[PDB]
Amino acid sequence: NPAHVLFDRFVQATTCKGTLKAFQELCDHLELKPKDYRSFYHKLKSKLNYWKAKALWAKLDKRGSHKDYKKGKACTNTKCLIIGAGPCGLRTAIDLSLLGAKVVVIEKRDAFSRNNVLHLWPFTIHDLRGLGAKKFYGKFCAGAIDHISIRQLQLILLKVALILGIEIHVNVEFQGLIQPPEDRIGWRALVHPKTHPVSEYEFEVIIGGDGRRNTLEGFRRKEFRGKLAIAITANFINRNTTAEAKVEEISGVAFINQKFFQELREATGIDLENIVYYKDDTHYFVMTAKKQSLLDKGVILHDYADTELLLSRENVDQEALLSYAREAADFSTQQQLPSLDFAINHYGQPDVAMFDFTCMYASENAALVREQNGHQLLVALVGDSLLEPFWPMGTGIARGFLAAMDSAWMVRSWSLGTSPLEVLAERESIYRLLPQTTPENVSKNFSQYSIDPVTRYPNINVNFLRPSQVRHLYDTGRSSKLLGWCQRQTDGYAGVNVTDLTMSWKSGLALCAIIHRYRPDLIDFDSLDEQNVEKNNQLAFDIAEKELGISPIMTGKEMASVGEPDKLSMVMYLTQFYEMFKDSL
Ligand SMILES: Cc1cc2nc3c(=O)[nH]c(=O)nc-3n(C[C@H](O)[C@H](O)[C@H](O)COP(=O)(O)OP(=O)(O)OC[C@H]3O[C@@H](n4cnc5c(N)ncnc54)[C@H](O)[C@@H]3O)c2cc1C
Repeated sequence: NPAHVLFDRFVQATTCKGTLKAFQELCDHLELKPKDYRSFYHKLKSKLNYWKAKALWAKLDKRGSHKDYKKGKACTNTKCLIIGAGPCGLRTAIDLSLLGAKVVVIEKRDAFSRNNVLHLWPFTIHDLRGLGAKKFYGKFCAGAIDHISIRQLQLILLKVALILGIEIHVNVEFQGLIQPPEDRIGWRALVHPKTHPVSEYEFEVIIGGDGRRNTLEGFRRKEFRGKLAIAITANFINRNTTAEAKVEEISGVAFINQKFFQELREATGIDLENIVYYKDDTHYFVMTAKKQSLLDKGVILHDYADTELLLSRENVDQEALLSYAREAADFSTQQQLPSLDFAINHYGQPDVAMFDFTCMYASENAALVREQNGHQLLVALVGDSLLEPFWPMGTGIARGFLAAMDSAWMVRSWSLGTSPLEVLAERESIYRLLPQTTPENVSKNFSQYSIDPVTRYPNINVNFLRPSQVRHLYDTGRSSKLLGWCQRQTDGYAGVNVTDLTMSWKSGLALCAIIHRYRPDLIDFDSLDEQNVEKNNQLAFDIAEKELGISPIMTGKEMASVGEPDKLSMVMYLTQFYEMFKDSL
């Protein structure tokens, strides 16, 4: 069965682009429209009768049947935008999908490239298994493995997300919010490129899952400055031989082995406070190295006053850095690994990297609400943008996923009509615990974990803060859409300037430009003479009729002499181009 082959190719895809393409090919073959999100998942599992697929349906159905989701109707009418397809953005997206919301994720990259390896708490392993992780990554947490690379976690969550009808757009950089206009269009996003279909999306919830670079306004950062702290990560090719399998992991609770560090410093000049080894798709090491040792070995060329000069690509000898990392890895595993060949990163270089942990950040607040021109927008942070992890402690995914579930619960309460201040008060009451969570003070009964915070935080007081304590987090300060669409799509075209839906169309160049924007094979826009008003109009009209099936409302000569085109007719005509092409860039 060809649909089975397409499903297999989707499941087995090894890149973000390859996953998106296999999924689109599966949907086309099955004649399914993911953008009709309220029915997509049910139609897909009805149409695809494949034993492999049915195994996955049972897991997702079981997850979605929890009473917290209200059978998928708690958020049926809520539109959410997620910034970032990292693990925490995608995990949030997935729970928002199970509540019935429409969800769109925009991601500025188009590849999952990070090889570094993430520690997983037991509850997260159980969460991921329950989402079908093993059907996308057969080796997932095999035996006593409790880690996974960043990019493999991204691939699993991407696949789950696509199955549920979540929309994922790569090569889209979020730049800002666009307030609603006056007098009905809601909140929108400024994205690059602004011609992207997602510029049409109006949403009531936006989630910042874009790590440190996140620049949603209204989230003041708390700074935690400590002693100079430098971490080095490294990945080596893992050929899964028997020699390689025998080498024992180094857990990262193991450093509390200080004699080893003294021996290592005296034998090699490498002075570490901690080193971690995970045996995963790569042999992954992370270590924290003292500044003086890195100068002594030539990794850092000059000792600058403070760090961002100290750790600049100009002040760091890459070959010495590679040597230092390999040497530390080899000694820490006692030269039992046959070979230490660097895996190759995004840029085609050996995969070593250095990071500054001297200052870490966390948002004062997880959420806020914006209201303008009658439209309310729930804004919240999740993941590294909310609370930065110190990798050796293994809290990144655990607290990202707690906050993902907390955010889902917040959006559930929003959609059910809870007043904004009570939504915020509850969210902030939950958020106050996040930097105290450990595998032992968080709930133990994984089989009953749900987005309901009571299932995850024993004895939580969700009314710790009063609504009056979060007043400062509520901030009060012609199809116009069609017009805005034509403006963005025609921007940059010589001779065109769309300021209305009548006068700006008499020359014919604007519509020729709309056609060229989406079907450059049908028209040479550059060859056109702006003075040939009748010829250019009629060319646009004929192409649209013959190639696009849009019936003309007038002739070129009628347009060339009209004075002002009827606007009801202009709008009926232009809207057909809008509907044909708006989702289609
Ligand atoms: C280079 C690097 C190495 C790391 N190494 C380790 C490690 O060894 N061990 C460890 O435990 N943790 C490590 N981490 C942290 C770990 O990746 C995160 O804790 C984890 O992935 C969860 O973070 P997140 O999903 O919130 O954000 P991230 O994983 O940072 O994902 C953010 C996503 O948002 C996208 N994005 C950013 N800005 C925009 C925008 N304007 N528009 C659209 N998309 C945008 C980014 O491309 C990215 O895909 C590393 C992080 C980085 C950046």
